[PDB]
Amino acid sequence: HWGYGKHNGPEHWHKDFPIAKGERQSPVDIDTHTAKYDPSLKPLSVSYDQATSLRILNNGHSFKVEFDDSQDKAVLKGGPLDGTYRLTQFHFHWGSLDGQGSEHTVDKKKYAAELHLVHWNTKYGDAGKASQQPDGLAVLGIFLKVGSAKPGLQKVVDVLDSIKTKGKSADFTNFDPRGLLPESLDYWTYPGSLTTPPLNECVTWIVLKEPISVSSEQVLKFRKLNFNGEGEPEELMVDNWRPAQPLKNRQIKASFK
Ligand SMILES: NS(=O)(=O)c1c(F)c(F)cc(F)c1NC1CCCCCCC1
Ligand SMILES: [Zn+2]
Repeated sequence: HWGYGKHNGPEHWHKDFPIAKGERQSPVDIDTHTAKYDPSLKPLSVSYDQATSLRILNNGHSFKVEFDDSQDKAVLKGGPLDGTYRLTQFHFHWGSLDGQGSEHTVDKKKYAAELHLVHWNTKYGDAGKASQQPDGLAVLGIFLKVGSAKPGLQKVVDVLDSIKTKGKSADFTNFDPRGLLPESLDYWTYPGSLTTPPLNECVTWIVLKEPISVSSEQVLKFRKLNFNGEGEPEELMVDNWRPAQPLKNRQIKASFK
């Protein structure tokens, strides 16, 4: 099936998902100097105080933390967004070395990892339905650079040994996603897509300017995960990122300057 390898990775996806060569594909290189400040962007509101994490799982492509999105908790609103978007999961993409791993790039810079907090437009009632619509999802993307540790990430890192292989999961309650946010909410925004199959062009990307710092020990724990299931041939879960795609006719806006 699809994956991140030589024979099934990003260059191959368009065969099963022709939208791979579409007009709004993600990620992209963000040129910080041609990003257009947009005064009509409203203040960005990240309201995570009532977030309810449920479970963490290894799906064979990454790991994800699932939230209870059945109520009006953990919402993103404002910025470029119309209406209210509810948090449903977060996940990461990372590299086999610190010099790569992010999907978005900033003036060509690759970060060691990228965090995606995935929200769905409450007009659509759930995340699956939302993903079929052009305005269906908003993804808050945060870069991870290697340096000092992120204490708020440690709960995640410390359970990863329990979900090493595809199809493992564990209960994962009371994880506070506020602990993964940098100080600044300055951001870039552009219209795009899922970065994995089916590559739907349903995402309003919101990419924060300020990375978070994580430690080498934290990122090393990501790299001990496996794409395979237990009892199958070992393949380390590393380099699960799609490279930058053409911007085409789109404009990237900035919330600042
Ligand atoms: N990359 S993304 O663009 O934020 C994203 C979404 F917005 C989403 F709605 C659903 C998605 F599957 C993804 N990508 C995967 C990426 C990693 C392997 C599997 C874990 C789930 C997330
Ligand atoms: Zn992602």
